[PDB]
Amino acid sequence: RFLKVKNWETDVVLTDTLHLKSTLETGCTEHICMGSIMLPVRTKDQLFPLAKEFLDQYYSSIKRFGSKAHMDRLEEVNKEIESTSTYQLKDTELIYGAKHAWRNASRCVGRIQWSKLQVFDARDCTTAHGMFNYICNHVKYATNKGNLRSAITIFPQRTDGKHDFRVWNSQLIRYAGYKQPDGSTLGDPANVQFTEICIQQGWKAPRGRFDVLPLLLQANGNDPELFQIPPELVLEVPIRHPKFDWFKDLGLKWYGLPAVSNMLLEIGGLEFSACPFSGWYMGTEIGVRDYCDNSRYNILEEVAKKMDLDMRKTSSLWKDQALVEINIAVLYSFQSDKVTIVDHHSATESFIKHMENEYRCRGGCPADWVWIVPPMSGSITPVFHQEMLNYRLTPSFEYQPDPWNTHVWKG
Amino acid sequence: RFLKVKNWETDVVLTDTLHLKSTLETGCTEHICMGSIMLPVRTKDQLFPLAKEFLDQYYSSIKRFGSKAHMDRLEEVNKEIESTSTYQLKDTELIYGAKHAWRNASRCVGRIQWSKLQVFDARDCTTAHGMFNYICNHVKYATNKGNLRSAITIFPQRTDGKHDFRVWNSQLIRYAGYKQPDGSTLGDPANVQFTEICIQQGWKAPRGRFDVLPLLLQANGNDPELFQIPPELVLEVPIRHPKFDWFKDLGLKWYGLPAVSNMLLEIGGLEFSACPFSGWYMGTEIGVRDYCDNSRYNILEEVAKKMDLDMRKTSSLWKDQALVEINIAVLYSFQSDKVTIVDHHSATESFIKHMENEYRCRGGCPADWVWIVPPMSGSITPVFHQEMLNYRLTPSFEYQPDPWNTHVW
Ligand code: HEM
Ligand code: HEM
Ligand SMILES: Cc1cc(N)nc(C[C@@H]2CNC[C@@H]2OCCNC[C@H](F)c2cccc(F)c2)c1
Ligand SMILES: Cc1cc(N)nc(C[C@@H]2CNC[C@@H]2OCCNC[C@H](F)c2cccc(F)c2)c1
Ligand SMILES: C[C@H](O)[C@H](O)[C@H]1CNc2nc(N)[nH]c(=O)c2N1
Ligand SMILES: C[C@H](O)[C@H](O)[C@H]1CNc2nc(N)[nH]c(=O)c2N1
Ligand SMILES: [Zn+2]
Repeated sequence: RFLKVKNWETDVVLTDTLHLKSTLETGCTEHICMGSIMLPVRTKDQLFPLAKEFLDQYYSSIKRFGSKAHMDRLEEVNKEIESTSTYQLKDTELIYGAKHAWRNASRCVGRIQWSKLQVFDARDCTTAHGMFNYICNHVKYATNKGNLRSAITIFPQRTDGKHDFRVWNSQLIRYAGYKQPDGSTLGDPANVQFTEICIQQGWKAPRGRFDVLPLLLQANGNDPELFQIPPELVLEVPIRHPKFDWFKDLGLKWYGLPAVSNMLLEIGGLEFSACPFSGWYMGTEIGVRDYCDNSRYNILEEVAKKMDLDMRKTSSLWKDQALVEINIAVLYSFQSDKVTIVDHHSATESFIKHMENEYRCRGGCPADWVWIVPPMSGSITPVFHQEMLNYRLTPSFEYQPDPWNTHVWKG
Repeated sequence: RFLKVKNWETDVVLTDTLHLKSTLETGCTEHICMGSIMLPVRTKDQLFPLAKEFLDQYYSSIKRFGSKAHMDRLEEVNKEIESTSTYQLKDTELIYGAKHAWRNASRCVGRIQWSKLQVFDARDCTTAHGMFNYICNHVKYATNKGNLRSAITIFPQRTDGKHDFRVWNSQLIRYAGYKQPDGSTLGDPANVQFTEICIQQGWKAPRGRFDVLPLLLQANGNDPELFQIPPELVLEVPIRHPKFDWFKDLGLKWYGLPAVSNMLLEIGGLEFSACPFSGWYMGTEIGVRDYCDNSRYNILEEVAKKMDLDMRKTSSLWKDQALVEINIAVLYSFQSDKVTIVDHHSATESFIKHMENEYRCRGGCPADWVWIVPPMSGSITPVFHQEMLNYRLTPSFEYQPDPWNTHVW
């Protein structure tokens, strides 16, 4: 079965055969589409098929499919599963798996970079202190003094689901948020609940607008532990504007390293519940979402006041004017400090080229249009005009619920 | 089977039950989502269930479900289908049907308006000249000297499908497009093909940049014929900027009346293949899409240059800057000439209100996020943060392929 996608700007038509390798469900049925819904313990029985499917993919990719090395590895895994109920990935397999999970991540606009990913194998980690050290090294390697390098650090897999490794932080680097008694928030309203957990865990909060949060790390199903990332490891960029000199006096800054730490990595049926990963920012992430979302730093009004825009009617497009200036500022600031960043025009153009390459060499590229299209200037980016098929390949990254809702506190 | 939608900005969660009445298929499966794909006669016994499903929802709406008068109409329609192979809607049923097709239109951000729709019943029409008359009357009514009113004009229903009424134009009012010896395109590059079909049929093109196209109208499955809309019925707006004096020098204008004319209206299993409808513009349609799309008028480069912005690197956001100014100019010009227009902020805020009314009054509101989120400044509009469920309810508007592909002459 063949599915076609058209680009409405170019009239380029692509053929997808890769969707035929899709296993998991989308959330959609032929009666309902859930494309804009954000969120639409395994047996040996379910595990060997999954291991086999993975090892089969790995071995075809190295062109060893059917080899003796191939057949011996199947049998080896087969026997490990029957005897220990699970199995361990070889290093080569883990690397290929982590890369492919990124490749398969349909909400990620940055995937042209997928084959360049530094994998750190932290499967020998046993404690939170060990996790802390591993994550420091990741941040230092990835930051590279502003010349950012993609990386992922992989902690031990789920066993009985009672001994999970987890990073409680949703990103390794983020700013505290403090709900004030007057109902206003200080710092990042997205992080209020987590900040409150940190405090109750004994964090001494500075109570400023940009306090870097402490890591909260769970090893082996244990209660999580607080660690402060060394400040000298946390690269930050004060935000200023090339034309407007009052921009700097808004007091804004952001961290250079976007590092997702709450996702679950699945390779060959195995589940890595702690697999923090990082690349670099696309500017709209900070300038549109982090700064201008109403429920985030929400700076639109203050920027527009300073700009003396006509604010009495939405139809002056004052919000849109201030939005563009803030985004110019973010890109200018990162560039001036030599911290890696990509603008949304460049990133989407690169994604379209990646997407076409993948169709030619792989028979497809699952993509989620809802997330790929930047949150400003959508239709002046080529991804707006590009039809996409969204489906699920493994290896994969999955959202998992925040651990404070699930953790069995040991005390 | 009962589904929740969350707004991530506000935390308001709504429960959808309306989807369990959905009938048509989406294109999505459990394995593949086609949410971003633009494009994902009836026999006697196909038509009766369709009529019944409609008449049931109609009688329920006027709170006479299961009433003597309900059962009597179901009977009358049954008799009429068995004997005539189709049936005729009562005026009341047609009006309700059309308002509901709009209400069910999951791609449409302006549905807060769905109940205020003037329906022109053109089912007595029989020639193309008649179609032209009807359409000028629609154009003049809806335009209302710039105080726009929503309207639809419904021509006769499909029969054996060898006698369709069709408006060949995709919209009642649009601009011609011609390829040049130089190789670029003059006017709207999206209408090049249609403009060639008009000249083929005898239109003498002014051969300018903003030439209102003629109507090509098809009555009763006949070869289509050409008519010019009276120039004085086409309200156009010169585009200027409130601060950039040079903007007017681009020589840009756009028409005030957006009027879609290639859709198929399906009510109670009957198919109205010529049903032009019109409301009023959200500014982004013109300013973002019509003017800035690369394969449309594609004017970004020229505006950016007149603004003296840094066009050397994508990261200066020159495109983004120019885009906003173009959209300020559309909105300002329409407002100055007192022609109804809505900005994307106000439109999307009204739609959130509409969603909330529909969830509580009707149990849901089908909505296609990919179309509903404006093509600029997406996440500063409230619809970006609103989860939506997309499903197909009937009565409905459905896209039709361009008829020059169908028709034989
Ligand atoms: C190297 C530069 C990269 C860029 C510019 C980039 C860009 C992005 C952006 C803009 C998003 C949407 C983010 C959001 O809106 O919250 C995203 C999502 C995502 N990316 Fe990337 N990405 C990069 C690297 C990576 C890496 C290194 C990985 C994994 C190894 C990754 C995996 C993911 C996943 C799993 C998502 C979905 C996240 C979620 O569901 O919350 N990306 N990417
Ligand atoms: C009253 C002012 C109205 C506003 C502001 C409005 C707004 C819009 C917008 C922005 C779109 C997306 C159009 C595009 O991107 O091409 C749209 C689509 C649509 N609307 Fe409306 N609308 C209005 C009136 C109407 C009326 C009166 C009807 C039917 C009687 C209607 C039915 C539809 C349908 C069927 C679509 C999808 C069309 C397609 O598939 O091309 N709308 N609406
Ligand atoms: C509910 C829910 C589900 C889901 N899958 N995900 C979320 C995180 C949201 C997505 N939108 C904001 C926030 O996630 C913010 C973090 N995203 C950073 C991005 F993925 C990125 C960029 C560059 C490099 C890199 F490694 C990573 C929430
Ligand atoms: C391939 C295809 C499928 C489909 N359903 N539709 C199309 C028309 C495209 C969609 N997007 C731009 C263009 O259609 C432009 C016409 N849109 C006008 C809009 F619906 C509107 C606004 C305000 C009032 C009103 F009555 C109508 C093409
Ligand atoms: C409801 C909707 O799915 C939600 O707001 C999505 C829309 N698109 C997005 N796109 C990206 N990249 N990141 C997001 O958080 C979201 N949020
Ligand atoms: C491929 C994608 O579906 C296509 O470009 C859509 C995206 N969203 C849209 N949204 C609206 N309102 N109108 C459109 O024409 C489109 N085009
Ligand atoms: Zn879908």
